[PDB]
Parts: sequence; structure tokens; C-alpha cells
Amino acid sequence: GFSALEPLVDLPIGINITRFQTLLALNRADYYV
Amino acid sequence: VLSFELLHAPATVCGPKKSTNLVKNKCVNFNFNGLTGTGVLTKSNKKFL
Repeated sequence: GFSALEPLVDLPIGINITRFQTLLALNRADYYV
Repeated sequence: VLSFELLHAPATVCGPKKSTNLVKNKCVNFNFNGLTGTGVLTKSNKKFL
């Protein structure tokens, strides 16, 4: 199915970005890039 | 002492940007949020987001 992505934030950071990494949590089929 | 620098970067700190009471059903010069044009404003029924 088709689902448009609505904007949430527009951060005027203005910095150079080249890498990207996803953090994880702790617990006592995801991560699609 | 207040320091100001004029550099090409996204700006997010400036004055309150004073406003004026809107006029409906009368041809006025509007300046909504930086846009500008000449026209008549009225209540619409557009389901915005």
C-alpha cells in the first residue's frame, strides 16, 4: 500500500552530515534503510 | 555586551514580528508569514493539514 510521509520537524542545524547509525535499547524484521 | 555575526547560516533568533488584525471580505494587502499579495480574505472550508 501507499502512504505519504508527513513532515514533523524542520531543524535548522546547518551541519555537514555524511554518516548515519541507528541506536538500540535493552530487553530483559526492522531497520530498513 | 551583545554580539552579532552576519554569516550565511539558517537564522532562528529575531524579533517578535509584530502583526495586525486581519480583515475579512475586504480587499487588503496581506503579509501572512512572509508571503505577500493583494486580494480579499474570507473564511474557507478547506480541510487543511
